[PDB]
Amino acid sequence: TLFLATVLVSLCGLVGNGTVIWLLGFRIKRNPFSVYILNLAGADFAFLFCKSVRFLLLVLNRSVAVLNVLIRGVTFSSYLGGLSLLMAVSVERCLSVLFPIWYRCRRLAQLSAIACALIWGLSLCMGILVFLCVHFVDFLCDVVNLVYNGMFFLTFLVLCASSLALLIWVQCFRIVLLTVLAFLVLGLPLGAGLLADRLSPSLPCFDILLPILHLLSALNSGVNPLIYFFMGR
Amino acid sequence: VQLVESGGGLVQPGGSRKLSCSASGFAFSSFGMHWVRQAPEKGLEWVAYISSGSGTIYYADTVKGRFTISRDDPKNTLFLQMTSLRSEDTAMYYCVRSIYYYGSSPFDFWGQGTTLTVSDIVMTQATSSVPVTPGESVSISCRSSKSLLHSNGNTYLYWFLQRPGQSPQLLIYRMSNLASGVPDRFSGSGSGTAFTLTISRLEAEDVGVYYCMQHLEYPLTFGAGTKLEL
Amino acid sequence: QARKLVEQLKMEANIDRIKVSKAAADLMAYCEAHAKEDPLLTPVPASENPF
Amino acid sequence: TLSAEDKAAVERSKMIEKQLQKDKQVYRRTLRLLLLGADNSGKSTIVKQMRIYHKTSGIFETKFQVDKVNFHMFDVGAQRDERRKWIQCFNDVTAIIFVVDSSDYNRLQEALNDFKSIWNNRWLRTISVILFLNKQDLLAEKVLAGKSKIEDYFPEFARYTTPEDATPEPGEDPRVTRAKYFIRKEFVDISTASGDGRHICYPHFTCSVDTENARRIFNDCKDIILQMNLREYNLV
Amino acid sequence: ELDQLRQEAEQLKNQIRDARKACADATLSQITNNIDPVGRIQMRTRRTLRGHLAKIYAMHWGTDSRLLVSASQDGKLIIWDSYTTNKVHAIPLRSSWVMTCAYAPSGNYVACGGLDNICSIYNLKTREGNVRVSRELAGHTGYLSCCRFLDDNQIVTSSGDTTCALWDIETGQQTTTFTGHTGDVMSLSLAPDTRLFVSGACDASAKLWDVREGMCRQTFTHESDINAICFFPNGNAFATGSDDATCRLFDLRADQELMTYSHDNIICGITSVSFSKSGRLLLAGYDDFNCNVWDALKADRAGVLAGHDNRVSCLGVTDDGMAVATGSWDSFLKIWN
Ligand SMILES: COc1ccccc1/C=C/C=O
Repeated sequence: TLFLATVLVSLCGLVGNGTVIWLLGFRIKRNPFSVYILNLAGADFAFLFCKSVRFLLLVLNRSVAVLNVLIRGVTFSSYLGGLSLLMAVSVERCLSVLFPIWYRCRRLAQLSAIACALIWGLSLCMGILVFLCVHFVDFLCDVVNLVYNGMFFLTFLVLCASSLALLIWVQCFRIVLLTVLAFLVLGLPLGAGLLADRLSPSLPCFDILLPILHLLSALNSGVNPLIYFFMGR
Repeated sequence: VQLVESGGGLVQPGGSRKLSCSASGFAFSSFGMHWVRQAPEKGLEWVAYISSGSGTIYYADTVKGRFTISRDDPKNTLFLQMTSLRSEDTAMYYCVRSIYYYGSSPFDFWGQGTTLTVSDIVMTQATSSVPVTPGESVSISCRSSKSLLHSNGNTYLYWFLQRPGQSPQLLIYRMSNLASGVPDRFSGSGSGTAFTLTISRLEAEDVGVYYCMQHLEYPLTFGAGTKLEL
Repeated sequence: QARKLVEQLKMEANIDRIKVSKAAADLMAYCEAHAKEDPLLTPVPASENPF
Repeated sequence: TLSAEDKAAVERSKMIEKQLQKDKQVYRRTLRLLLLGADNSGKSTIVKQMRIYHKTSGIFETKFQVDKVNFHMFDVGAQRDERRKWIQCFNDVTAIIFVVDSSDYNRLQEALNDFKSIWNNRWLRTISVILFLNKQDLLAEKVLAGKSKIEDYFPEFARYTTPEDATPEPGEDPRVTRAKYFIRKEFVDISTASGDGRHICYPHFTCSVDTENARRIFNDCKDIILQMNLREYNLV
Repeated sequence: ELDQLRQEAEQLKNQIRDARKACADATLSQITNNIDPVGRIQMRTRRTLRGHLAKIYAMHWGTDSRLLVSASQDGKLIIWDSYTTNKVHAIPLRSSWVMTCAYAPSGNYVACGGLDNICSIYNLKTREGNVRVSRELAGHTGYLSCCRFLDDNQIVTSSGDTTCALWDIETGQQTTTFTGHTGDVMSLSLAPDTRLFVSGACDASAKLWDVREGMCRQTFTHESDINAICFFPNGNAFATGSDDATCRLFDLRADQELMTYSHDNIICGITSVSFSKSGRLLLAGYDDFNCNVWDALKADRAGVLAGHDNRVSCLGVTDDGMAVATGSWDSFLKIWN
């Protein structure tokens, strides 16, 4: 009976990501971190845009499922991407306590909008690869899955080594501890989801689990907007 | 303001020549600049236009492809590179200063010109010559095939005067405004597709050929010009 | 240095004031006469508004 | 729908935009500082010191750069005593440099009042103050004579003992440092009475012969920038 | 004899007060009580101008109700085209601290001034094609707070030295000095006939001056600094917005305080004051980041602009009444209609 409820929060994730879109992007003034949050909000809005759309096509029963190709097609990007954005924010914040004058004064105003658009320019281009190589297949194109996993592992390790660096600096400088760690909390489910997707076949039992697991997924995308508001307002 | 051009002479047909006009005495970098020409015994004809910042270049149809306009802002000099010359391209080439903002008076200053000899909103000015005696009012009229009253509110007609043996001097910009340094006796009036220039109390040292030029759309078309003789 | 104050204040004292009623009437009359002239009071139609 | 002239005007506007973006980068990369003090305070000495080594005109300006960071320091002359009206132009200055002559005890009390007016100003409520207790070669020569005791002007000095904190490492008479720290605390108390964001007073001891004042200004301004980063970007 | 002079001055001030009270038979609210209220004046931000880099301290419209000059602390003086948002000029100032900007009635010159104590008059119709500093009037001993043009050759400038000045631009000299105020003169409004002007200062008092003769005709008295002043369109009244939330309307012919525009929910100070073309609307900018539109006769609030993120520092209504331009301490100007 879960699918009835999950669509609602999935809708509400939108009632939210959509607002942050406005608050961070169009209402408050742009700040280096704004652009990153904005991209995080836009990506989620989308992984949810197609999601809730499939959900409606299914209830409607007008069914095609070439949609499904895309939804899992770019799935590998809410990850190399979202985790890369989170790494970018964490590194920028560690550069804004180590290099205050540089960050406030001599930093390219559009360096956020080059980092963003580079992360995507080499994240989708890397996730389309895994979608084209684990589904359709070429023999040694499969070393690519290792690359994604190496790039993913490096991004997570840099995220941690940056967030831990910031927290070790702040103690040496209850809600400030959550602001300094606001991004490791949100890039924890990204690694969790990637690990689930890659290691699901190891113990595959998501047939009797997807209806309930997707409630957790939608709940993540619905609690995400409040975290972007607590981390960029 | 001074603007002296050089590079003319004899060019055998099919050749190539670089006309360069050097601008001294004004902010060259902040002014759009035009190249116009006058055939040996004919009217003015717009050739090219290079905008301030070199971001918008326009050419005439009979000029496109063969001629490249460019400007060197630090050296304060604009160049027209003419390639594959023809016999119809012989003319005195004038370099025309022109700024564009609200209230601006484009086509203020004109150079002395370079003689180069090679061995469409049509604007009609029916009066090819108007006899006159000093001290009496004159009216020079020209029409247009397309109304020049843009929706913004101002009609884009420019009245120029070319005294014998001198460069053209702007008289009226936008069909009613009087240029800087032109006597108050000159007046402009009319509506779209019908314009009249009135000189009250005509006083010699203002006889010569009067031209009317459109600026609503590129290319800019001139007229034959009425020749006022004393 | 203090005689300037007394002279200026004497010049300011000997002025021909009018009753506040007449001044108020004049302001009200000016506002009524030029009522249909300012777009801010009576909004001009969007055709005649250049903004 | 625009005419040819309208398009040209728009292109001119975009060129002006481009020069304005370049000027924005220049304006951002430079740090504005405002220098205040009394006539007694050694204040032109400090501008000379950071210039050499790095009419009725009102505003005096002093470029100086420390570690490739440009500073525009503004001194306000040819103005009357009341400053509540032109002080609003400095709501965006990185720091206000206040120079107080530690030598003159008689005029010290009004120096604290000027400092209080600057600190508790509705427009400088977010502007840090770099404080220079200047003319301390004169302070030592004044306190080592015994002919001018702070108790004659500040009654609370007799009951003040130097704190268990950083004494001046070089050779300094232990009550020279007592007087110096009392002067310092008289300003730090006013600073900490009403504190907020971006509003922290950095006290420093300086002299005319001191050539490290620009370095002190750079360090304090770096800390101010760090605080604005920690605050504007929500890291605190 | 200073006691005797002070006693005579006190007696004369009491005579002035008694005479001014003898002509206050009715209050403006009593006469206005019958005319219908304006109603909700809802004005929307039509054009927003996004060029400056720092706080805008002043604007002034042109007499064509199309061009406007804005002065910012970034050292820029931008001449904007209101209709198209186009930037016509961007003058770089020699001093970045500018508190005033003036647009000449003819459109040829534009004036700036600030902490430099200099009134810089720039020429816009030069054959060279670039704006040049035509003149630098350099006689003040304090910051410039307001400059207004009389014609192309005369300017009137209020300064922090407690004095106003009337300068002949070509000679570069102060033709006349006005020397009554006891505090910094912060604003200045020129009468439509350009024979008189009212200056508001920090002594909580406005003063009406005869330009041709140099004297101070009348002195009107507020309980804090007068930051903005603006003549009524009639030429027989004016409005002063002060640091105490209050905009007061005085009348020259009666030497009185006709009305006091205030609200208990307004605590900030008024920075700018302007009148609608009819004179019925008094627009005032506030430190609360928004402009309040008062009904100049019923003394009741009529509307709120409320579109700025920082304090409104300048306000100006065009000659045709078509728009009210507000400039705040964020870079932006907003054209309300
Ligand atoms: C289905 O994978 C997951 C399992 C638990 C939590 C999160 C995810 C992935 C979410 C998408 O980003």
